[PDB]
Amino acid sequence: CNGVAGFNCYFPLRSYSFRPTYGVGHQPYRVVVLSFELLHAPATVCGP
Amino acid sequence: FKNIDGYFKIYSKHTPIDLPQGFSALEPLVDLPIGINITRFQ
Repeated sequence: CNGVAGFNCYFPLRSYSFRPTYGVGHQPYRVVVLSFELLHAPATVCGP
Repeated sequence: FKNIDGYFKIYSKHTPIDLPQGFSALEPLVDLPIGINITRFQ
């Protein structure tokens, strides 16, 4: 594709274009993921 | 300087005065949970 768009040359990005007029199951969701590690270690982080 | 059980231990002492005479104990200063392997220093 020599670095130009065309047939079978699609940019692997797509936009969202969020608007307040969409349906309930369409607005973006802010997501976080917390991962722990249950092993034998100095155990730096501990709860209250 | 000591390194045991995944902890680095540093004891320290200061005095204003070849090594002198007398007795003076060293008080604990810092403990650190680093957990590395130590073989040489500089």
